[PDB]
Amino acid sequence: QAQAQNSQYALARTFATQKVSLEESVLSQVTTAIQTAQEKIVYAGNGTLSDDD
Amino acid sequence: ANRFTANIKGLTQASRNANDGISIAQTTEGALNEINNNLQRVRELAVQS
Repeated sequence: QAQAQNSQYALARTFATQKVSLEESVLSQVTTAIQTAQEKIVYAGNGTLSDDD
Repeated sequence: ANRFTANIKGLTQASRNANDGISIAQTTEGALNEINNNLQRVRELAVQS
């Protein structure tokens, strides 16, 4: 009985890790994208830009 | 670490902004020098007149 409990939680941990890693990946890329959008915003602050640029 | 990265990138682009400013300012300075020279010659002529 005890062994059965342990095995079931092995499986649960397997699937939890699946989802966790899959999130982390796109989350890192989201950080990247936020940062690039930030940089191009800071360039919008450039006080020499013409309207077409 | 991610916060550090964010600040680094922002600061670099801000430095580029500062250079944009120096460029525009120097163009204005260049033009104003010629304005000044012309005004000096005009004062010279007014003196002659």
